Amino acid sequence: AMKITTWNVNSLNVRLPQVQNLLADNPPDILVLQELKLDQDKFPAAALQMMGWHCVWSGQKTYNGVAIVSRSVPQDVHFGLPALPDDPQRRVIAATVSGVRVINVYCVNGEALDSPKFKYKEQWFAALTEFVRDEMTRHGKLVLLGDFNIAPADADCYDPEKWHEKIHCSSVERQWFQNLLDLGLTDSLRQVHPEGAFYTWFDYRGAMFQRKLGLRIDHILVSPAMAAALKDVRVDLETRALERPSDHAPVTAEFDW
DNA sequence: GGCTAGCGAAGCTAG
Repeated sequence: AMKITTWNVNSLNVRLPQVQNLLADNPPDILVLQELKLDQDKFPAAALQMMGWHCVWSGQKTYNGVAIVSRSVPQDVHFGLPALPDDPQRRVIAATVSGVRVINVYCVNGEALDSPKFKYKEQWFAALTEFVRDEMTRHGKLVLLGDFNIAPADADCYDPEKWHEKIHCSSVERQWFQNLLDLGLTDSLRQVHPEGAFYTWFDYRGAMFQRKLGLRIDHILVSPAMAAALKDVRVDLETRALERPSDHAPVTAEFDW
């Protein structure tokens, strides 16, 4: 049995009490975080270590930031993407926890399709694809998870016509997501729930969460051996409903052996 | 768009 959770916290300094409540009440074996928004030396390691968790993280000031939190020691920690060595943005950290290779990604948002950040998103997803491909030659049990900032299909967007060829929903972004699936990875939540709306992000503006209008952009992609052990995937909307929430909801995948 | 958070002390960027 194994329980893994991904959560974009949108600044861990703000969301730390909710992260700790998440770890005490129904704990996962592994919790990965995105957008820590704090430098390498500002991570709250002591607060999480005192509760019995091992922490590895990659941080920078103000932006980005990724972390892996587990009860067992995370081994062979890799930082970044080898095909993109000069990129200072801290978006990728990978470690092996209990025989499972965990790759935590805070994928590039892109801002808009005509934004220079969209070409950066293009290069970045190309660099990510080569990294996961090389990693998958070594680890039969592998999980690529995090904030992909890509809604895979129209069932993952509350208004597909309004979002036609818009950021997160464009057909080229959906090809990049498909390029990751073509490595042998499974959209774990669509294997459990082939149909229905399972949005993970709700815009802060216009009370979009109360209207239940959002996107599914936080995913858990698993290798064939992990897919055969998959039993459930859920989106935790209770946490999204808390006072002063993150705009993302946590996603938890459960495996058995 | 019409929040939120960071930086820093005011509006900007970024999400």
